[PDB]
Order: sequence, then structure tokens, then C-alpha cells
Amino acid sequence: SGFRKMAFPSGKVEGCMVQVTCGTTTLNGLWLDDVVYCPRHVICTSEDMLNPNYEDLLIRKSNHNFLVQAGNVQLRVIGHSMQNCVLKLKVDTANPKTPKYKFVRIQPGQTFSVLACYNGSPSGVYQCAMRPNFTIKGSFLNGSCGSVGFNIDYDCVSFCYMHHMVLPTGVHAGTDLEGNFYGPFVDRQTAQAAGTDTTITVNVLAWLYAAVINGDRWFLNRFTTTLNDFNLVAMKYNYEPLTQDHVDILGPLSAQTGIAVLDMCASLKELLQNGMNGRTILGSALLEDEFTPFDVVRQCSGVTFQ
Amino acid sequence: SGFRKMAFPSGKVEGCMVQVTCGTTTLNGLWLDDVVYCPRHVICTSEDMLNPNYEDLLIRKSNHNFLVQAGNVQLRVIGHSMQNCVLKLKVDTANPKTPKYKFVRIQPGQTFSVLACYNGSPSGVYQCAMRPNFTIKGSFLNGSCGSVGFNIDYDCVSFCYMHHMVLPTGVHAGTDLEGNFYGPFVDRQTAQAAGTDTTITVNVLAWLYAAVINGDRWFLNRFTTTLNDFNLVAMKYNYEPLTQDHVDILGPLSAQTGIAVLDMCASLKELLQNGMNGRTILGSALLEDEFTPFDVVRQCSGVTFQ
Ligand SMILES: *C(=N)[C@H](C[C@@H]1CCNC1=O)NC(=O)[C@@H]1[C@@H]2[C@H](CN1C(=O)[C@@H](NC(=O)C(F)(F)F)C(C)(C)C)C2(C)C
Ligand SMILES: *C(=N)[C@H](C[C@@H]1CCNC1=O)NC(=O)[C@@H]1[C@@H]2[C@H](CN1C(=O)[C@@H](NC(=O)C(F)(F)F)C(C)(C)C)C2(C)C
Repeated sequence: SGFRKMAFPSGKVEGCMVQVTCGTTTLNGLWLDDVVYCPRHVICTSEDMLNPNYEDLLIRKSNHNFLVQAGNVQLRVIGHSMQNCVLKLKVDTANPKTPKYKFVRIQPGQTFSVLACYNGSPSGVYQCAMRPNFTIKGSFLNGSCGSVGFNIDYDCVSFCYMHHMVLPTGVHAGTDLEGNFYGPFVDRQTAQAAGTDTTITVNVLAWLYAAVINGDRWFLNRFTTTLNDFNLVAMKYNYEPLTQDHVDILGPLSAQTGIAVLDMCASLKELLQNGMNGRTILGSALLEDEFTPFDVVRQCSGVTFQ
Repeated sequence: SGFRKMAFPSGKVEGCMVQVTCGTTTLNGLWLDDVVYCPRHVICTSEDMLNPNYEDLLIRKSNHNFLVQAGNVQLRVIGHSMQNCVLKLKVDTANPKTPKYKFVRIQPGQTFSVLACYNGSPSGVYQCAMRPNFTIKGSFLNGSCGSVGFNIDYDCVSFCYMHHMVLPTGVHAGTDLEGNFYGPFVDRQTAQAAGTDTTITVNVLAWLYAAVINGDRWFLNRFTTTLNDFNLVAMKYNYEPLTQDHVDILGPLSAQTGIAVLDMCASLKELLQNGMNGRTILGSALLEDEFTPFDVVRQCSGVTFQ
């Protein structure tokens, strides 16, 4: 009953959050086993960030220059290295709350939960999508850098995002946990803009299935369409092409509701060409594209985590 | 940068979730110190729930009939009692993860986070409002009963909601942690309907302030209004009357933005009488009323929890 944007329970990630200070710059770090991961611009003054030479700034630092605080306990730093745009601080204490984890690089269209943190302390959790233009539509203030995005599978936390910056129009950019940015962005205070974004078609279809599962059914028309003809229409309205892989991923929802993916594509085609005429779907006046097919299954089938 | 529905970090509550089974009925319980709290209808068969006599059903149970599982560990039950619609199971082990906590009864219009659980295990977290008709618009499946709603203040978890049932139109109903239902509902499978709902006016105003803080400003008109005249208009569109207490609670946002509450009331009055003309506010095509003034401050000022 009901369908909501829903984040993963954050407790496993909360126990990994620490504060990292270098000089007068403080941000969040992620403490897994005996390594703390954080954005490399913790080593920058405000003036360094206009055109930093990270390798140069880092050669002038030593272990003791990094103040790492887990709550009210300082963690002694015994090694450091730079991996792409991420700094790795080796500490002399393994985090006893470390969950089973992986580092993954997610694909555009996939969703994850963000645990927004300041000074190493969690402020809130929300659900995000990696946009096709490799930005995310988050909520972040000064000092949020080093907040992470993650998915959970039973007992395993898959970390996929570390926050670094905000761009014009207010969208956010960051890296995977190997320090590689999503998209063409750089961690420098210089002129940068996101490319034009597009609508994640497979996710809109997943969300229409969620609507049907939840009894919100007015938009279902009596028609079908071809994959080729749907994608012709989708292009006009700035929607990602639907691939056969996407059709296959939608199969569980298609089987659950008895609606073929291409039949649902016919209904979405009408909605795009005609609008929603002041009606809502699942309480929303716009078509929603930040639920994956898995998100829909997970929420409508009550999948839990251990 | 950005404004999102954002839940409290759930870790403190995750460490209190347990599974409670009686007979063949299983649901979630909340384990604080040496007491487990859960909905009393765990003692009902499917047929009992049509017209249960809870006192009668409970007199036929003894301590050993209650199977309480915290992960893979069974907690021995050494006492039980019924308090309104909640069952309290005394166990022989205090929960070592118990946070500092309070039980509170929230008022209509206030928000909280729900940790949706199945079989004692957390599935996800989302933000909810107590509606003026004493329902909540949640996302709950079979077996979710005993999931709780809560707010966090620094280190203190204020539990305010325990989930019990879903009503026609798909809205949900439940109790505070003393077992008293919000609204006129009863924990019986019988014909029940929510009253007509209304829009939480103070929260819409808080959300308009969030829009201004985030630079989304088109709806601001050049006018002002009286409290009396605004509420005349608000009545027509099924909005709660705005009280002076509400004006005072909005003062921090009014001071932050330089916009008097009654000036913002003039802008909201235009939006109601005129619509949004296909425009969005903070990405939304409808006026949003599930952010409190505190929610707005907390998200735009980065308040954290310890
Ligand atoms: C980390 N704590 C912050 C998070 C930012 C701050 C406000 N909202 C956020 O998401 N990260 C930064 O301040 C980064 C950081 C230098 C500058 N920066 C920016 O986000 C800047 N953005 C850009 O220069 C642009 F447009 F290219 F993205 C700023 C103008 C301050 C918003 C570094 C090392 C990139
Ligand atoms: C607890 N696990 C469930 C949560 C429900 C189940 C589906 N979505 C939810 O939120 N609670 C119940 O099944 C409760 C419970 C008996 C019956 N019940 C209902 O929710 C029923 N609702 C009503 O009878 C109504 F309309 F009055 F609210 C049901 C028809 C099964 C949806 C008790 C003890 C009230």
C-alpha cells in the first residue's frame, strides 16, 4: 500500500563516517577496516582550489598533518596515498563497525542512497539517481564533501559515490570510491557545466508498473507499439532509447502485472504526446524517472537487509 | 544546494528492531532496554482480527508463547502486559544498543521518519507527515506492523508512531508508543474511513521559504495581506487556518530571507487562486505540505545528529 521514494537504512554507513581535517579544511571521510577515504581537496586552502596541484600539495604533507576524528577519538594516521581524486589515510586502528562492502561504479540511470554528513556526523538520508549527464540531484551544503552514496544487498554495502562539488543549476558531481569522477568534471574551482540531461526511460516505465501495482491505472490504453516506433517518439521528448536489455530487466514487473513492456510503451507514448491533463500518477503531476526496476520490486515486495 | 525529502539517519532505530511471533502471526517489535513494544494484534489469528477481544486473547497466553528474535538470538520473555493497543514484553536481556529515547505524541502537521521493517529486519526509510485527518501517507506491505516513526534531536530518538493498519484510499493508521491511536481508528478489521484531509498551510509556507533560499523565486509577488484575509482564501481551497503560533514558528525563515510571513501569505494566495501555470517550484508541479519549518531549517542549515 502506497509508493514512496525510499532510502536504504543508513546504519551500516553511519558507523563508517569520520571527520578529516588538514590545516583549516575539514570534511567527511569513510573509515573501512584501517583506511579512511576522503576527497583529496581536504589538503587545499581556499586559494589552492582555484588551480590546485594536488601532487605538489600532498608532497608537502606528512601523516601527522591529518587529523582524523571518529566521534571524540582521534585516529592516528600512519600512512597516506592519493588515488585519482581520493585520498587514502592508513590509520593504526581497524574500524570494528566495518560492514561487508564493495566499491562499485554505477551506470547512468541507477539509483543509490546518500548519507549527507557534516563534520563526520550524519544529517539525513535520501535517494538519488545518477543522471544520464553524470550529475546527481542532491541536497548538499558547505562541508558535505566526502558524504557517500551506496546500495545495500542483504548484508553488503556497495559504495558507489563520494561527493565533491556543486555545478551551475545546482546539480552535484563526484567520484566513485577509486576517486574517478562520474562525467567530465574535475575537482577545481573553474568554469564547468553539466551537459544537457535526458529522461531515464526504463525508470519511467518501472514507475508506471509501480502505479499499476498500486491500483493507479487510468493511463493504461488499449494499444501496443514496436520498440522502434516507441524510440522514435522518445527521442522527440528527450528520453533515453529503450534497449532490449531494458525490456528484459522490466520482465519481472511485466510478468507481475500481466502488461507486456511494449504495451506499457504504448501508454507512455500517449502520455508524452498528450500530457497528463491535470491528473496525477502515484500522487505526482510529472512522470518520475528516479526509480529503477529493482527499486520498484524492492518496495512492492518488501526486501529487507541484514 | 538542492532541496529533497530527507529522512533521519536510521541507525539508532535499526539497532532496536526485533521480530515478534505468537502462534503463526509475526510482526516487528521495538526493543528498548529490557522491554519489547509491538502491536497487540500479534496475538490474533486471521479470524480473530474481524472482532477481537484482546483482553480475552491475552489472558490465554503466557510468557513462553511469545517468540522474540533479535537477529538469530531468541530473547527470553519474562513478563507481559497490554497498554492500549500496544503489547509490552519484558525480556531478560537489556538491549545494549538502546539509544537515548523518548515517547512523544506528535501533532497533525508534524513530520517524522519511518523505518519500514519486515520480520524484524529494516527494508527502507522515508519521511512522513501526520495528516490533519490523523492518517499518514506511507508505504507498507503485509508484515510491516510494528515499524516505527521517529525524530532525532542530537542524540535523542523521539519515537512517535507505531504502524498498525491500512485504510481505504491506501493511507495508513497507527498509534503512539503508549498504544493510543492517532485519530478515531481501532485495531479491528471492520469498516473504517479517514475523514476528509486538508493541506498543512504552515508547511506549504515553510516550503515556499525553502524555495526562496534555494533561489527559486518566480512566485514572489509585490503584495501583502492580512492574516484574516489570507485565512478566508485558505478556507476555500481546503487549507488549515494559519495561526499566530504558526507565524511565530515561521519567524526564523522569515528573518533569514527578509520576507515577512504575511508577504509570503500574499504570494501563496495568488498561487492558490491562479495555479502555477505549468511552472514548478523546487522541481514540483504541486504545492508541497510535508516539510515543517524545522525540516526546512534543518536541511538548509545542515543540522547533524550524535
Ligand atoms: C565540499 N564540502 C563542497 C560541497 C559543495 C559546496 C556547496 N554545495 C556543494 O555541493 N565542495 C566544494 O566546495 C567544491 C571543491 C572546490 C570548489 N567546489 C565547488 O563546489 C565550486 N563549484 C565549481 O567550481 C563548479 F561549478 F565547477 F562545480 C563552488 C563554486 C564552491 C560551488 C573543489 C575542490 C572543486
Ligand atoms: C500489519 N502487519 C498490517 C499492515 C497492513 C497490511 C497491508 N498494508 C498495511 O499497512 N496491518 C493489518 O493487516 C491490519 C490489522 C487487522 C487488519 N489490518 C488492516 O490493515 C485491514 N484494514 C482495515 O480493516 C481498515 F480498513 F479498517 F483499516 C486490511 C483490510 C487487512 C487492510 C488489524 C488488527 C486492524
